[PDB]
Amino acid sequence: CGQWRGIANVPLPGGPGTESGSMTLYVQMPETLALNANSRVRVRDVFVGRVRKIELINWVPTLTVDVEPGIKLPKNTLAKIGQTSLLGSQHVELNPPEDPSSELLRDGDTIPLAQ
Amino acid sequence: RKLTNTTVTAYFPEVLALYPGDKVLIMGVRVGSIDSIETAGDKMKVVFHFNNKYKVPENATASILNPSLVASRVIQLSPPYTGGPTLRDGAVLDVDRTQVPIEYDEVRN
Amino acid sequence: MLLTRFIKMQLVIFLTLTLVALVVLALFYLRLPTWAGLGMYKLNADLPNSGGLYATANVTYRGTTIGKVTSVEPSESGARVEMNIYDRYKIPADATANVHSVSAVGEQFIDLTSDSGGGAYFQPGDTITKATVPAEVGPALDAAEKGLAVLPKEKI
Amino acid sequence: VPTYYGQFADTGGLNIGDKVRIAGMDVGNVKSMEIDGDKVVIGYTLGGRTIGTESRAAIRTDTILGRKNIEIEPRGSETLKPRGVLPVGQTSAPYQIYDAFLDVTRNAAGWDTQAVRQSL
Amino acid sequence: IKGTLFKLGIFSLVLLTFTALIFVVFGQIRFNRTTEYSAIFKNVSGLRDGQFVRAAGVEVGKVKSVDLINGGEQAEVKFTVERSLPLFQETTAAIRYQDLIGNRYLELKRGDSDQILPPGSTIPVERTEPALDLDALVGGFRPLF
Amino acid sequence: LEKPLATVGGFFKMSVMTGKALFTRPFQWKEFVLQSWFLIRVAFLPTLAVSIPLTVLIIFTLNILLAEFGAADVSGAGAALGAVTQLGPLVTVLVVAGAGSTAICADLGARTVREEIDALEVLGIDPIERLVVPRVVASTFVAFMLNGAVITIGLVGGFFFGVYIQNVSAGAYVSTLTLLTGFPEVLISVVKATLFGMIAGLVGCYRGLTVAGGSKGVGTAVNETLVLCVVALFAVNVVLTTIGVRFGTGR
Amino acid sequence: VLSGRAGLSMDPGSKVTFNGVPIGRLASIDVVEVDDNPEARLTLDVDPKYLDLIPENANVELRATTVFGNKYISFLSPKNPSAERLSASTPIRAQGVTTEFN
Amino acid sequence: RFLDSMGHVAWFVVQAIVHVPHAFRHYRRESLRLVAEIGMGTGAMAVIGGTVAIIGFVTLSAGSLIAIQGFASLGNIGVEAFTGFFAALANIRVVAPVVTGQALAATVGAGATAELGAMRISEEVDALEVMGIKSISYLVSTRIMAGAIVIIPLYAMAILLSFMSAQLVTTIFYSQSVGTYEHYFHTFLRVDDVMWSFLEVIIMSVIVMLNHCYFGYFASGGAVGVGEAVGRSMRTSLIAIVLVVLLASLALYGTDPNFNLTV
Repeated sequence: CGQWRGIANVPLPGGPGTESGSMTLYVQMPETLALNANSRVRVRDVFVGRVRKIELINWVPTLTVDVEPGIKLPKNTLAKIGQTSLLGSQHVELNPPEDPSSELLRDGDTIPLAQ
Repeated sequence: RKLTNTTVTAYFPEVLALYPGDKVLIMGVRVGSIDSIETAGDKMKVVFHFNNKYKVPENATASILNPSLVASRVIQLSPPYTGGPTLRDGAVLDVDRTQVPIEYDEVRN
Repeated sequence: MLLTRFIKMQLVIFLTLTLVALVVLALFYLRLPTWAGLGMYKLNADLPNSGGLYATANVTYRGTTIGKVTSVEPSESGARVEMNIYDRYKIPADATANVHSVSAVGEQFIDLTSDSGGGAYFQPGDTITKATVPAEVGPALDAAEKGLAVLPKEKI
Repeated sequence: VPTYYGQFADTGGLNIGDKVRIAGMDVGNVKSMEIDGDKVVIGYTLGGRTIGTESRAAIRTDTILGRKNIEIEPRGSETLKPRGVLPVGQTSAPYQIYDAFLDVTRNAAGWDTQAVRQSL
Repeated sequence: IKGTLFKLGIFSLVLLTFTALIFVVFGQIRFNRTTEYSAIFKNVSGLRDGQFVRAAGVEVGKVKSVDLINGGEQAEVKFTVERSLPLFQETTAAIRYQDLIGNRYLELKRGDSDQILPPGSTIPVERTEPALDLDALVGGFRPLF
Repeated sequence: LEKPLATVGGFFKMSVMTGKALFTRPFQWKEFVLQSWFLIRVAFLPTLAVSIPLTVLIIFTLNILLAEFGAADVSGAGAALGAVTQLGPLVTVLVVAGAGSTAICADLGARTVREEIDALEVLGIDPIERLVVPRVVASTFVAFMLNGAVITIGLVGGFFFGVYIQNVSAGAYVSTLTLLTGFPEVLISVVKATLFGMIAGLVGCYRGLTVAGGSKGVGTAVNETLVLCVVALFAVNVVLTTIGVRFGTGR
Repeated sequence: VLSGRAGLSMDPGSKVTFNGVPIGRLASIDVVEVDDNPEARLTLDVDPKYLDLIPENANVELRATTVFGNKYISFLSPKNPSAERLSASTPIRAQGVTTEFN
Repeated sequence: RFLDSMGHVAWFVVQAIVHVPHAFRHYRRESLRLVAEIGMGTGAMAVIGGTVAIIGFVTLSAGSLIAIQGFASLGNIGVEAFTGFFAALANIRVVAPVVTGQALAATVGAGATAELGAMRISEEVDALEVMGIKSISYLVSTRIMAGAIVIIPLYAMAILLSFMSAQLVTTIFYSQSVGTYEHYFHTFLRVDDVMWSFLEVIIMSVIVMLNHCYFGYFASGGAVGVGEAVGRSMRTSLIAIVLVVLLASLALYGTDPNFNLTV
């Protein structure tokens, strides 16, 4: 009731990131470009996740992202909010950098504002 | 509907997405419609009509326009009437005084 | 039995209404002679690439429709297009089959272009070998991105 | 509500019911478009607001799909009475997107591109 | 009739709950305590009432009203911002496209200063900017072409 | 033309007397409750059984056409639009005229042929206030609630079908519902539902009170009730649709 | 079909074409960790009528239809086609994916 | 109970179907009378045109609704020349079959249910059985044959009037050009869709006639019970028509949507 943000911002069931073993990440974006929850998280342009909450903490938007199990992401992954099509939706790309690191993003890890 | 308006024949090099019954405009205001479109040699002969209330200069230039991305193409008589000789009934417009839209294929090419 | 001549009037008026409705729907609304191919001869064309052309797409002569595409099927050298054209339209034998797109959302079609606009005419069952296809959007976007990304912005 | 008027050289694809806005916010609609000789008289309403006799009316493209609307910039201290007509010299027509595509494509189609590359 | 009364009451309660949920979903009704701010724009470019106010892209309020000021020269926009979100002295505002159809929204950037803007203030036109204004862009290509 | 005009005048007079009794004489809570529950129980399961496959069919058609168009991210938008402006009111029209209007006409015809109307009349009781008014109010209430339920169930079923069958995006569905739908659409839907319920109740009651008795009177009365309700509700729906699209959300 | 990236507006149901003519449809897209690097793997359900027509050396491009539309998988005949014809056991690769508007 | 009820309706439909050749070879005059009655209505509804007029009005209303809402929404977005094509894909696919089915259900099905219930109450079914005449073959099979004969002209008129209403509303009330509407309509309409819709409608009409004749043949409770029979038959007809159209559209266009715009 108090946190009601509309029918677009309610976490929906099904799809990638909802099955058991899906990992949860926090992405501190500078600006979300009017992104909605239940948007697609894409690794290599493949729909492999869903963004759960877009809460704003201390005036920096932090996204809660659920990604399906079996995807390895280096701790220095680059997160980037982009547009899927001109007359269409938006998405969050999680692409590895040009120098991926050995350590991997675990459950509960955070992608800082620098990335 | 005959003899209540003025009918003009115009020859074009290409008539794409223009159909009989499409609107004729003056300065963006509907003044008539298009009667028929038939091939004449290497040209396309389009017979249209505009209401006899309005007057059109004898040296008018009928240009086919595509108003937006998806719309109905219209024949617009570009120079609005300010006096002088007027476009009489049964006049023929050749290719030298007609225009066509740019087309999307030409833009891509 | 029966034949009250009031039921007969209903039967005949219903039959007349049925015939009128069926004829009007088949001629002026569905165009059954065009769908079947009445008064139309078959033509063929060879394309280096389909260009997105599909079946039932219009066949045009300088933009005015004179037929419909019946089938588009892949081949070894490109695509083979079979179309039906009304017998009242005679096209020159030196024409080209240009695949075109009406707008930026779609609606492909094929235009038969003849600069001469005269001479020998194609016969039914023939094939047009000279064809062209528009530049694809993907190559144009790639070319734009490459040609813009190479410019040294710091030097600008 | 009172109906005001304006003089335009071309409707620019404007339709009845298209918005009329001042400083970006909607104030009225378009009611009529009549051919009066060399000009097009476009009637509109301002929703009870007052604009000066020196206001500027501009037909403009709002969206890429082809929606047009009128923008008003009020000027002057005199008040325009109802059924007032703005001068043709205080009104302007838009540059159509299809005009832009026509211009750029017809100009680029005549270029001798090899000569341009050689010159650069 | 007691059982019939109970059954009718329950069924009507559920179906009116569905009808009210329809109204809440398609009327953009929010139930959060807000604060009323104001901002001055040289041009709002199609901003309406009820459109969203987003702080760094995250929705935090709704637009209350827009009204002309300075004789139609400027437009003052009165909007709402979530009470938990404090604006600041350098907190700037902008009007951003939502899609290519014509829907807009208000966008608030925090700025740099830590001086809290008191509630009910006004953001001056010095740090407010309009949207794309597509007609200006299309007409600017004319001299080049 | 004289006989249809006289019947229309009689219907208008009966509706006027119904309104006068509604706004003047005390309301019947018991009969209103009973008729509301009866109309709910006779037109609740058919309502869902007609709405769910119809909305699934419309969502399937919309999704395939949009996917061929290429713009399948706006599948929610149209999904909401029709479901608020046409599917809700039209499913209400069908299942009300078929079930509730016919049930009311049959019940009042049964009371008429059994001389219960005359039994009421000899005790000085006006039939209209005691019977017709609660029936019409119940019909309007039921039509309103059923329209709301139809819209909600249709939207949810369309979402589930599209996402779990045609592999459309859930976010592109739930975030585009409000793109072409707002307060004008839900308001015109509510107005349509209330008017349809009122008209259906009025026609059902009027035909039930003027049943011809005999052996085929009640069946003919119910058939004519259904046909009149269908035609009148479709005409009213067309008029209200024009009025509602005049105050459209996109404009 | 293996590629570096799948491409935006490429979802199951996207047409697969040979010489521009549709011959099938895309079935699924997955992410495969090839040499410690994610790559897009596309599963195409194609009618086996046209398999005899497509050479093994066909070029695969994840081109785009229009500016607004979605992408499609295109197969093209190379300059020197191989006499062998492709099947379910022949691994294939995508020459390039068209650049996104981003 | 439930299984026995299903067996009862299964026996009724089997008995009605198997007696169609007997009715065709022995009850030609009854079939012609029923065809005239269905095509020109009966009772007080036969003076306004009967089933033809009701079908026409309801289909005109549906086509008007499609054209109005489509043109409004597409003009608000901006791409309003597609309305024509859109209208076609609204009529053939989902609107015209279902609406024509519901109107046919109402008119013809309720009339048949009322007639059969009246005969059951008036003991004319018993009168038929007394003369050694197959009651079900004489009534239900003849009704089914008349309905199958009459559905095709009715649905053709319904399709024609829906198309005409959509075209007139778009190109006269909204003043769109007739050329653009006709081009998009005749370009994005497939006659295959119309033929498969006709088959859907024939199947739906046979099912509706079976259901209504079943409800009218086993009526009980005097003249009061005929009304309840009509109501139940109408509810069942609604459900059956919607289910039939849904299943047929799912089967026909499940894999090939039979529509192409882009490359």
